[PDB]
Amino acid sequence: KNRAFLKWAGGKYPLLDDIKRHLPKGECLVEPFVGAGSVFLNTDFSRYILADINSDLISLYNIVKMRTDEYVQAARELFVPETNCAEVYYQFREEFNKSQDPFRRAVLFLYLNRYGYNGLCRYNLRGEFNVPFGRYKKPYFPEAELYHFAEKAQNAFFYCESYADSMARADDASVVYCDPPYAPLNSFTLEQQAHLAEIAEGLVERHIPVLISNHDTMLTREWYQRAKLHVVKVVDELLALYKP
Amino acid sequence: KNRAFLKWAGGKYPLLDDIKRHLPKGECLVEPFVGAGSVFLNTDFSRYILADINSDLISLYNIVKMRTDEYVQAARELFVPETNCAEVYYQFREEFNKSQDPFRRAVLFLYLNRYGYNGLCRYNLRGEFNVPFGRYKKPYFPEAELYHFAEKAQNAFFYCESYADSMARADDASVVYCDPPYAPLNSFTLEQQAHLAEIAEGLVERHIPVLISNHDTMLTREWYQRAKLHVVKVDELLALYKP
Amino acid sequence: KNRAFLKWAGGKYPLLDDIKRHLPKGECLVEPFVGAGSVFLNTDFSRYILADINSDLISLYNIVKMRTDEYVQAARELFVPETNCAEVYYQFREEFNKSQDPFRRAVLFLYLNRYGYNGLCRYNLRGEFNVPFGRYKKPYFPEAELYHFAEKAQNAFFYCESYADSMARADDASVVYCDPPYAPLSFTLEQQAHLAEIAEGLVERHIPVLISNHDTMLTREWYQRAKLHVVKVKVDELLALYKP
Ligand SMILES: Nc1ncnc2c1ncn2[C@@H]1O[C@H](CSCC[C@H](N)C(=O)O)[C@@H](O)[C@H]1O
Ligand SMILES: Nc1ncnc2c1ncn2[C@@H]1O[C@H](CSCC[C@H](N)C(=O)O)[C@@H](O)[C@H]1O
Ligand SMILES: Nc1ncnc2c1ncn2[C@@H]1O[C@H](CSCC[C@H](N)C(=O)O)[C@@H](O)[C@H]1O
Repeated sequence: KNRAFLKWAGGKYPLLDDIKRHLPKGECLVEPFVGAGSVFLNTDFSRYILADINSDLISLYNIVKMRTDEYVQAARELFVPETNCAEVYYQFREEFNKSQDPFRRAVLFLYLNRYGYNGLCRYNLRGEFNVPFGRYKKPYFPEAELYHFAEKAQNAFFYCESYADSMARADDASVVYCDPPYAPLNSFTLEQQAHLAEIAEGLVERHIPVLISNHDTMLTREWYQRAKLHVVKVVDELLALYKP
Repeated sequence: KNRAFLKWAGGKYPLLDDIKRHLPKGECLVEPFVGAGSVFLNTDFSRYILADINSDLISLYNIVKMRTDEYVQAARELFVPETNCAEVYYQFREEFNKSQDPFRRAVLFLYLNRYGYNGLCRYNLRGEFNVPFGRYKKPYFPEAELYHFAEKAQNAFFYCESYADSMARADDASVVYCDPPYAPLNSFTLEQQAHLAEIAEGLVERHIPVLISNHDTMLTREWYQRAKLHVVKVDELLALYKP
Repeated sequence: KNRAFLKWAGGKYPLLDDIKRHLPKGECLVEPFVGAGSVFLNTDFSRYILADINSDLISLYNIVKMRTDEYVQAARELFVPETNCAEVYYQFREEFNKSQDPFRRAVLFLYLNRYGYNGLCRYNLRGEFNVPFGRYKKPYFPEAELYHFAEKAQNAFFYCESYADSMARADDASVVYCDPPYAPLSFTLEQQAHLAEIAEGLVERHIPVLISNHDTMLTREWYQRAKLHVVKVKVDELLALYKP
């Protein structure tokens, strides 16, 4: 099994097997909430459409696709012992928030993800990345995974848009996997969660298959009441499959 | 220990021994929050006055008291195995929300109680019953429990009304047992939690005993400060107002 | 190892070994958030400035310091078995709340602190003390501890004032220890950050400061200019040293 090069909350690595079991075949996989890309990186679709609301993420991805070697050589130079400290971290974090260059931004982004508190990605109300230092053993520079993602990106387009736009690019030959921010037990609202299910209803009536993952709750069974439901163990994870 | 025909969040099943230990005796038991009825179903008072804000609940109870066999027969049909899928569950939920007939509504309500997610009873802002499909393997039709509930209902009056009005019907022959929605750690507010205690204080002075049951917290010991308190095993508390 | 005569939420008795290890040396110790006084009672500074927002508390401490025998004598009357019941508890609480007499108030206040639900000190919107009866076995009367407190108070001033005013009293020969009300898992987030900003001002004038709090994202954020140490035992605690 291939690992993602970012640490990402909701990273769906711990349950590929369950997803792969239930995820139908097609020519093209559309992921409206790509995040770290673990589904993408452990399937064999002919092509991929991959999207996210997070503009820094998509921009990193385009860079990794188109400037692989340039990027990896630059990003390795921050994974040295001199940098594992609060003083350097806040220095890098301020550079990132002030920089207007996409490439240097993306070099810093990977450092921020591997050196900051729990690999979180967060922003204050001014749009500034605002995760503090994570105080870590020795962070792993993920070279192998970066090369694996670049190689694999040659069959993908990445877009920065909301789930309703990227789900509209799906067609007769596509499959759609949705992994939205989890339901509760700013950000992503209950209206959108219900909207997501509705869009999925539209796609299955057009013979496009859709699979959604989420927690198992009263609200998730309400929204996905038209899918086939599968419960999965670890609270409980739900998989909702709309097969035409 | 006799069981309730309804699954009901709350439900005093594992507290029964302690409640009965402290619950004084008399002609008549008033329960302003009857819910599923476990205290009713497990005591031997000569008479009961039973009340709840929930009018689907109370209307069901009046039907089970007045038209028992008719009710059992029509409810049992909803439990054949053809009804145990999502399409049917949603169709029945919709049928229930559109119906204006109390008797049909009471039949459908038992289905939804026993087929819906965790046995919840919840309504959206438009007033529609909104609990989703529970996907249980084989729900139990509670036929013995229904007949038991109806035999006992013959000495009971049921009212759909808020706690102050049901608590006013108590007299010197009554005992009053309160099982309000739990204190925390359009729902039932803190103003209402304190109002309940204050109504109790009034009753114990007219010589009518009251037992109230709740979580054990800083706020509940404050509200119930003028009662004898018993702790029980989050902890439970029983507030007893003895004349 | 000396105990505080008051039961006090977030009392620092369990954490003393960690605090002494990290707490620098000097002539004076300023506590902006003294509460029950554990650090005061278990250190050896030549003098002390001790402050809190709670005016019942500071008033009490001036009375224990200045009228010791008379206080211990009268407080003692209240710890008999006739007083360990609800009816009397509620009667005293009302007396406390109605009283205009600092001495009598200080006397009821210890009784309330020890017969009260969890040793809490809380007030309603009307400013009345509102903790209910705590149904305890038999409460310890804190005799020896009172005397230790008064003896040790001879080298202390007490002020009822907010943390920014007490911290302004520190000088070159001072060391500051802050134990603010805890961060989340009433003292506002803006106040939390202000405290760290004042600590930065102080370190810059060559005055050490040490802060105690939960280990969380926010505390790491606020204390980002301090050498951090993580303490074990329940959610995990942080100690933030600002050294010259
Ligand atoms: N309205 C929206 N439209 C598209 N993406 C959104 C969105 N709101 C939040 N997101 C994104 O949805 C993602 C959810 S986390 C998904 C993780 C992914 N399955 C993996 O394997 O790593 C986040 O990246 C977040 O940025
Ligand atoms: N204002 C009110 N007056 C009378 N009954 C009420 C009421 N509010 C709620 N109820 C009813 O009180 C009952 C609660 S029964 C269970 C109580 C339990 N301690 C818990 O919180 O889970 C239900 O029947 C509910 O419908
Ligand atoms: N704005 C403020 N300024 C100073 N003190 C404050 C404050 N707000 C709250 N406090 C106080 O800060 C205290 C935190 S508890 C401190 C406990 C103490 N370290 C011990 O060993 O017992 C509380 O007593 C509370 O009254």
